[PDB]
Amino acid sequence: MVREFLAEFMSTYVMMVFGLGSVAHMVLNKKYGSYLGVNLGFGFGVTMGVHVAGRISGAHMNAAVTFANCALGRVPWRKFPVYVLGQFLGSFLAAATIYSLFYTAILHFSGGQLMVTGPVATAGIFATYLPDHMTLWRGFLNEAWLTGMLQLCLFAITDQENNPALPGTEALVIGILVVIIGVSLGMNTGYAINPSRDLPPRIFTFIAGWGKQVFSNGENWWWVPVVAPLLGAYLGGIIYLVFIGST
Amino acid sequence: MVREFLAEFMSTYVMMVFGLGSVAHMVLNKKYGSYLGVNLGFGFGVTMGVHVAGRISGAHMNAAVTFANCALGRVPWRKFPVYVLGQFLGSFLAAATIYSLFYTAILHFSGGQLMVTGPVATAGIFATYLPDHMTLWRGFLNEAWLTGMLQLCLFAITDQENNPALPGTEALVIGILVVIIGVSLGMNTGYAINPSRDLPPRIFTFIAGWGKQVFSNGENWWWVPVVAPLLGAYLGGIIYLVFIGST
Amino acid sequence: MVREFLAEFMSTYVMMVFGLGSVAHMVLNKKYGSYLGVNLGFGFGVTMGVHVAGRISGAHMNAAVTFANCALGRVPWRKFPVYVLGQFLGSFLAAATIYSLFYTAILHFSGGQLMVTGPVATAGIFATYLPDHMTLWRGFLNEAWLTGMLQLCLFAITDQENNPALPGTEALVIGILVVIIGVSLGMNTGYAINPSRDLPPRIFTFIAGWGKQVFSNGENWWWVPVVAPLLGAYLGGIIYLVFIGST
Amino acid sequence: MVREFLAEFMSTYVMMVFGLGSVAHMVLNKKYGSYLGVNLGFGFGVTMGVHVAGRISGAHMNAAVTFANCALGRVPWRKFPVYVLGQFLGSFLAAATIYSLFYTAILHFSGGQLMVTGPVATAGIFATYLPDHMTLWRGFLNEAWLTGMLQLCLFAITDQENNPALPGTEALVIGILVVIIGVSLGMNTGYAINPSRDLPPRIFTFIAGWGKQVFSNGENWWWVPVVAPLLGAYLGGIIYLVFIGST
Repeated sequence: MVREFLAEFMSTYVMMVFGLGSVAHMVLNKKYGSYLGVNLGFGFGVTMGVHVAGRISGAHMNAAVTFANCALGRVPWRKFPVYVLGQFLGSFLAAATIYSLFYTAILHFSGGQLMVTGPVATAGIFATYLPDHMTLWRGFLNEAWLTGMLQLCLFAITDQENNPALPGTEALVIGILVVIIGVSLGMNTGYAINPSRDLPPRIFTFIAGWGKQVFSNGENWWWVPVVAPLLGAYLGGIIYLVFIGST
Repeated sequence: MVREFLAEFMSTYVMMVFGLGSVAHMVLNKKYGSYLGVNLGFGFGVTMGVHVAGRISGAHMNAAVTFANCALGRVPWRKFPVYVLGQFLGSFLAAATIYSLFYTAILHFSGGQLMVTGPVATAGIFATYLPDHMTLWRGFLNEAWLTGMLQLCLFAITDQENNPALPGTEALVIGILVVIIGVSLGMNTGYAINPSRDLPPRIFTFIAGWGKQVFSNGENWWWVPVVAPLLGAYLGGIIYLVFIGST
Repeated sequence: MVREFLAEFMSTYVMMVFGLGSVAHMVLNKKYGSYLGVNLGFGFGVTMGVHVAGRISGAHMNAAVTFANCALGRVPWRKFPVYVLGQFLGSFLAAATIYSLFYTAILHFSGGQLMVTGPVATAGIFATYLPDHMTLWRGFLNEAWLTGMLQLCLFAITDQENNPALPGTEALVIGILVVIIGVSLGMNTGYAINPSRDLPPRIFTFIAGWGKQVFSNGENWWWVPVVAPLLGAYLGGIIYLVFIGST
Repeated sequence: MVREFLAEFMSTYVMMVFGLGSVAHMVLNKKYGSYLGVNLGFGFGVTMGVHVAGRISGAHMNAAVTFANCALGRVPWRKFPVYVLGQFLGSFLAAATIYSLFYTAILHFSGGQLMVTGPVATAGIFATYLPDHMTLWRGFLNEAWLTGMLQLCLFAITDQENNPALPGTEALVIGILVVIIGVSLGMNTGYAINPSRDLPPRIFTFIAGWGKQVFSNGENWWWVPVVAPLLGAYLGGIIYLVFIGST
């Protein structure tokens, strides 16, 4: 199963470099970054990852997507740890890549202080953090529902028995899906919708010196992007299957 | 006819979550929302709905589109109430979904006051409201003409006997059409162009506590996005058919 | 030849409604309009026009494109007046459509004064005007070169003997071409690149009451978007053919 | 080998006119230019170049892409000088084209002073310059890694034995790749990722009167966009091949 491991590693790495890089732009310089830039970077970063691993492993790049596909009987459970290990390694090294490419920008921006959110936050470049208007319950609800939207539309785009994207263009349409999840639903939680996108870079910032607060901030927010997308992806996939089965 | 009902429900729900979510971004935070974001959210939200229901029901997601297709002899009139019921239910629940996902943002933004438009409007997240420079007559004219543009281009994109989008890519091109209706024509009325997009979320805000003024504002504006698109879609479809019939 | 006349009329009308509408947004409200919006509106407005008329007339929507295709021996010269008449009529009525849809916005913006450019310009919604940093010679050079870029890339996108866009997707790629002509080259002259886009709406503003200065402004700028694109399109097409002929 | 020379010349010229034009917009007028505009201009400028030369020469438009393809045994080394000469000539003349089209804008902006970066920089319209927060080592690291990302994703998009873009749409997907390299990774060095994009326009500005400092600025930055992309493209291609070979 090293084939799927390496494909999930390579695709998740590529996707996360584009994703985290666009967030670094938005955080570090308003002249060269924006929330739309983040929407595009993660969105079409997913497109590139699909071209890398789509026909080798499926290019899940997302532990919740793998969980839903295994729990729904489309991928054997033995592949779940292989996929998630590949995703976690690729996303961790993507975080390390962005940190090194943007090192001087991060240091010039923060005055040398790796801040989680003081005068100048930088931990948010790598992982999601609850805005202060949000509660942890409503953050859980958002991450679950948004990952449900992801899984349902992922199925619709690739369902060969319904109305899929023309073969050879699914990577583009999937990318657009991730773009508008950010455009339409992302301001409330940073639309992590992906345990592999959120936890490995958070672990990196802890190792890189941002401190214990990358976990405890937002009322121990760190575990929600791990658990809520798992439930959301499964529920979104269930809803699509019940929908198609009824049609 | 439950097949088409469920497909219209699911596609309209998906489209409207992406649509209303992007408007919530634009209203509630200028850092994470913009009018272009709204153009993209509704536009490619339509793309996802087409993938859901396109080959089951046609993915009308729009009572005026269904009305024009029935009035032009392409869908039997018996399906009209089934389609519209599905669209209204999906769009109503999409409004309820956005309200719950953005609940704390709406409350933090408005100070707890569900305002239609006072110091901080929020009713406009869900339904269209006439800008003060507009008259109701010119608002009717806009909604009719814009829905006519929608129906004519919808026909052109999907006309297998003319120059359609390559099969398997129509969802993308249709989405782009809805993007630029917003980009080019949307500032005058909020380009409702869709009774199912406008009335069900307006009814939701009335039930949610925004009050009677969601209907009476803009000189009883509420009925125009219901009636004007019906006429516009029919006229736009008639013009395309007369155009092709003459060629 | 009424087939091609009606197709050029309908496609040019559709393209110009999307085009002029996006410029009206940019002029009249900075919250709902931008230069990128104009790039997208004209660009994907062209996409919709290609779906309307692409397989009936070729969807030239542009007198310079028709001139280059006739002068290069691809369309008989007898069709040239038929195409241009259709384009001029469609674009004129598109100008009339935008004026009526945006009438109250234009009146609220200008205080009731149809200004060419005083305190609040509105004539620029419909036709191009030289920025004050520009000379008429360099404006001629821009319109010629930009229309040359258009014609050369149009040929490359549709050349079945080279590397064309996949059939059924050319409308999208052509639209993107028009998007980036605006993004990359449009600030110097408004990238008219199209006599049918520029002169008919200029004539409309003269009839609508903007006055004689729609022609005499910019050192009699009005004739350059008519003549310079004709030369540019022909030269750009010649360069592509010499390029392919040499390969 | 004049076939490939002329194709590389024409495609690089087209790509660089769109690319440099969008940067001129961003530098010279904030109303009509933006960093996203630059991302789109270079990105879909690449799309047009691929349509020009994709099936004649491969539309490398990039000396590092040609170097990696020759060093990886996909193009004979005898074609390397032919490709690079064509790219350098096309990009040089594109710089000359932008300078002449934007001449009055450059003169009005700078007050007549061709400045590299004083009160009003304009040399950055044509070539990349290190931001002051950057070191030359980290600039080398960025240009190498970003060109590696380019080459790896280029291979993935066009790999007929893996999961490529549908034939006839690769130009679009490749363009999107170049868009998001700018969106996600471009603020640190201007993502030159291309010796043919950087050195010929830099040489033009030296000849045009910007002075010796176009080379010596940024601690002799000029050579890094020449050497670092060569190494990065080769390494990115090696990584993809080792990835696929292992799968």
